[PDB]
Amino acid sequence: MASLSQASADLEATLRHKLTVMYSQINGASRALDDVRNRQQDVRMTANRKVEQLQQEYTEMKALLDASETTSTRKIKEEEKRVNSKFDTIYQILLKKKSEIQTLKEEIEQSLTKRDEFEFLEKASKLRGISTKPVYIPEVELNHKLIKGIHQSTIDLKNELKQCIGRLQEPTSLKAKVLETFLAKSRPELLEYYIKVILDYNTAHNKVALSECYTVASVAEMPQNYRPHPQRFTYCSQVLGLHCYKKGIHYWEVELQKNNFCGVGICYGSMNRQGPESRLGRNSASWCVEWFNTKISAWHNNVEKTLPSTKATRVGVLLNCDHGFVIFFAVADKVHLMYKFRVDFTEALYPAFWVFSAGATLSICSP
Amino acid sequence: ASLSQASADLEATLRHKLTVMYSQINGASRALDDVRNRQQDVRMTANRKVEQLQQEYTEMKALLDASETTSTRKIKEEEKRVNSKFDTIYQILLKKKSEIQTLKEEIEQSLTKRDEFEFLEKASKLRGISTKPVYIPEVELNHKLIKGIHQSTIDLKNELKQCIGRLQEPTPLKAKVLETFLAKSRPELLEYYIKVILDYNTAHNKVALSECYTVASVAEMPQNYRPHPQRFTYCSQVLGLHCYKKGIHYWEVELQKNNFCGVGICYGSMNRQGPESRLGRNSASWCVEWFNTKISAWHNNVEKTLPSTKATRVGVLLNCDHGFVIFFAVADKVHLMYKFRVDFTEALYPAFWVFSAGATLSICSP
Repeated sequence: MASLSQASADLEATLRHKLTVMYSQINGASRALDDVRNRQQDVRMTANRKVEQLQQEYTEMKALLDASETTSTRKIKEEEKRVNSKFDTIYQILLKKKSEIQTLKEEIEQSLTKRDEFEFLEKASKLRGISTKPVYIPEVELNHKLIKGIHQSTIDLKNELKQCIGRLQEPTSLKAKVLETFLAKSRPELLEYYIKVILDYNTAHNKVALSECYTVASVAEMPQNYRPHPQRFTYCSQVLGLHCYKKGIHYWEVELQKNNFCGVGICYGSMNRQGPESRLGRNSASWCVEWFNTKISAWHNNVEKTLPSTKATRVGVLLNCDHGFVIFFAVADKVHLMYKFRVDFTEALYPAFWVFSAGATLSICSP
Repeated sequence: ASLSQASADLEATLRHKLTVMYSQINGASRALDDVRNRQQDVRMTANRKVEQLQQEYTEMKALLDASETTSTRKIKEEEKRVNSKFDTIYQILLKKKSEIQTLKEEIEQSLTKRDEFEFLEKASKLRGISTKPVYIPEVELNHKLIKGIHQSTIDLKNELKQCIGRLQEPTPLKAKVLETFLAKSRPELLEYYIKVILDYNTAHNKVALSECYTVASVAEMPQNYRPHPQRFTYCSQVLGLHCYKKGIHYWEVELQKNNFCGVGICYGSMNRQGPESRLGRNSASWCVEWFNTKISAWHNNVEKTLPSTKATRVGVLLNCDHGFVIFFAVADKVHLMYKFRVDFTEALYPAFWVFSAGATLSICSP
């Protein structure tokens, strides 16, 4: 209700005020980007420290077996040396008795040579009395019971160890023509335009649980208590994708377990996140398909198209920003058709997801 | 009363013994081989039972290499789980950055043309835009799981320690030289040492032999060795393996429970049977003897009742070159028990007697 230079100034002044805050927002993000990569290294070392902590503990056990291994071996070589040393003795005992009898042999063999003599009789009359006797070796048996007992205890230790290792591990003219082409395509042709959808933790409602590198959304039993945020849903149990699309062709698949109270779709970034109006299908900025008591319905702007119920529980969604259509498919083996929308879109679209029945779960597919 | 017939009656029965002695000697030669073969027989049985354990321990070593990698995989999975979520959240933050970077440039572009009237119009829509700062959610590493693996691995170490214990616990001028030798010290006497070996042929049925045949002791039951001419039948005696007729010799004997036992020397000719075989009671045996802890030197049924002594190691010295045998008492120093001055007729074997159920004679090898 005024002038030029003052309006130019009233703009310019409050305009750069936001620019100066955006610097500190962006540098506030840049710090958080660094904190994450630092925190990855922080964990990477904590892994190695707990691994090296086990590499010690296993080497302690490995050395304990090297003790017992030598300790049982010593025992066997002692029993070996005991017996083999007795043979080294008995060999010497026999050896003496041999050369003893070898002498009396030669004493007789020498005396026989001179049978010229009369005193052949005299020199051998004393030799009549000598009478040698044969050698003998006593009972030298190796202790089998002791050596079989060690082996048996060592066999027992192997199957005692096996027991305890288990106890560790066990516990329009062009536009319409292109639509028809895409409507008739097969699963491999649709998968050429794939993009890995990522869930956004900013967007997820308090009772929506996110997991598996933020690719699995499900119903929470308790409120998860995320931070308050403008982009977070306050009324309805909803969550959005990370990336939005205004140019090109896109496709993604979603697996829906316990298909009872859940829904998949697309949404403009402008859609309000708060109040009952934020609910998907009930405004001008959201197109989706939805299950309610296992009855399939396509929704947009408070309008219900009650569809035929289907077997499949993998929903493939295709989007064409170049021409202007979004298509919903049912996938079990083949590609069945659920519904389509013919729209020239105003702005970029984020993928959109809803889940309500305590059990339902939406998962991004990457085949 | 004839020559050639006596020469023949000798010659005939003489070579009969010679021909038997061949078969005796070849009968020994076989036994010499049997022993050395039986040593090898045991030596392989040792290695086979050792190699049998070397397998069994390596089986256990590999079992730990499995669990070691199996628990490590589990930790690296929990690492990758968390680090992959950061790789996501980095991309989530990255989008929110460039999102706000755009609206910055949209505003920075619009400021340049403040010449225009439509500076107001083109930035009136830009008034409403309001960016908000980033946030990182709770990404905490599962400590309970990693401490639990470590605790079970600590438990396995002390479970193993338990069972390694269960392996090992259940298996539990003549006159002038005499005087010189009489005055010698223990190191000088030990220069003429010879390791005495007991002879199993000689030992009486109630005399037990052990420790590579160097320890004689009283048997409780009759040991029932083979019958042999050289074995004692009456008295509890045993002799040495080697006999000595030339040179100087020495040996030490430890006598536990010195009550009814005795040490000495003996000629090979001594008869082993009957009461006469007893050591000290004939012309072929010299010895020292304990009877009710009273020391006596004996030879040919003659007693010299000596002074009782403290020591229980008897050192015996023999001099075949000159002709004397000496008995010493040894505890720390070398005390003298008795001597014999004899020009010996033939070679001497060391000789030993034990009778009190408990007494034990052991050869010392310092």
